[PDB]
Amino acid sequence: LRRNEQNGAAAHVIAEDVKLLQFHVATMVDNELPGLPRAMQKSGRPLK
Amino acid sequence: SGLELYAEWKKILLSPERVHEIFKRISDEECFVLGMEPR
Amino acid sequence: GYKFGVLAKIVNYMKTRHQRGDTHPLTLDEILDETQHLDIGLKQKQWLMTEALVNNPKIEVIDGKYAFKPKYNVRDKKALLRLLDQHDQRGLGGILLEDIEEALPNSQKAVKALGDQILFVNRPDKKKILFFNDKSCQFSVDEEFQKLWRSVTVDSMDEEKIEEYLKRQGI
Amino acid sequence: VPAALKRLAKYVIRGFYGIEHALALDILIRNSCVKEEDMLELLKFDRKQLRSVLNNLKGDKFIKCRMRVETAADGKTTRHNYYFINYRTLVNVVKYKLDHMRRRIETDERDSTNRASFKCPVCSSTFTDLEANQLFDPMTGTFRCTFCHTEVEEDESAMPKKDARTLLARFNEQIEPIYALLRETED
Ligand SMILES: [Zn+2]
Repeated sequence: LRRNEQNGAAAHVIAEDVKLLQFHVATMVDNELPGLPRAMQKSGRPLK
Repeated sequence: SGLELYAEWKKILLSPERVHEIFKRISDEECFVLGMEPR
Repeated sequence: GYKFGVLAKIVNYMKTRHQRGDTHPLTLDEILDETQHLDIGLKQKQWLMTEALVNNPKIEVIDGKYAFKPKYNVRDKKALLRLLDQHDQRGLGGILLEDIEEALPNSQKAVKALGDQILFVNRPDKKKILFFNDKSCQFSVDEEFQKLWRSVTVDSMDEEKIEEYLKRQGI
Repeated sequence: VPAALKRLAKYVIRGFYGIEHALALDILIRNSCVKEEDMLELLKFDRKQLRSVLNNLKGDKFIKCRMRVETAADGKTTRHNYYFINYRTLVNVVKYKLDHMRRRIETDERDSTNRASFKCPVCSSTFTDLEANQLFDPMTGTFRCTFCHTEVEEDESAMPKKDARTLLARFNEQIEPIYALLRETED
């Protein structure tokens, strides 16, 4: 995201990147969010 | 809708920074009214 | 189907003539003899003459005999530059480099002769779009300045906070 | 619509903004009210690239956007977008890019001083004069990090600061003419 903002990347690129960043942060805080995908550990086991 | 906010009066996405700036603009006295200790 | 690919073939023959370089317009019946269209019915030819020949923009009509318009396609680099200037003035937009290439021999040399006056933009299909430069106003932008620009985001700034910043800074 | 406002908008947009966006501002100048689809047709650019530029423009609120609903003859639902430039919004937004440009430069130099002078190669990190002199032992007679056991030189810090100072002066000269245009606008 920092590099995209530095380069002035596409607004939709930055929007999707911010969406993924928000997803990652919220998932780290809580992996049992209602009606949202679960973050696996590349082996099918949901992260704690 | 999931983990994103939409403000509809027409309807636009509400980025976190907007809420951050609004909360910063909020004064300390209003925190007591809202039942949140400012300090 | 019937009576469509034949028209397409005639139009392609016209392009082949233009790769030949025969500016002199030709008779439609002679074109049919060259393209082996005698078998086709006469009524379809008459319908083509009345409607399709006029609709086709590339085709032109002179002294009762049909041929391409030598004015439509670019012939000299100076005229290309003038056309670009007129298009910029009237908001037409740029023209496709593939069409300009088939129009004009050595179009790439023409663009090299243009140099700075002509601005070319790449396209995913590799087609090149050309825009005239503005002589009246010339400005230079440096990369560091553009970066210092780029970081700052007004979208972060809330409109009321905008008018508030002016009022705060006492002006 | 006095010509002075148009002159300000043209000069600022042409000198201190992007060419691809200036292309759209040209359409905005040509017509006060344009359909979004008509803006697309005039622009002759891909929808995705145009929408990226439009999202940037929406964020900066350079041009105000409104939504209008009308019933077509066919009766199928249709959504119609209108974008039009507002001088009052544009003037403040532009002035705002301009103003924060300076706050950035001031913060950069505040940071240059903030950086610590002492730096030690074996350590590979910046060190406070505080930590350095504490690490120093009176019996040994020389200051020197306790941990790495090599001398510390501060000359390396000086160089980049001097380079930045030169850049700032060039920025001032380049930004010197637009202020007169701004003054003509306030007139
Ligand atoms: Zn050390």
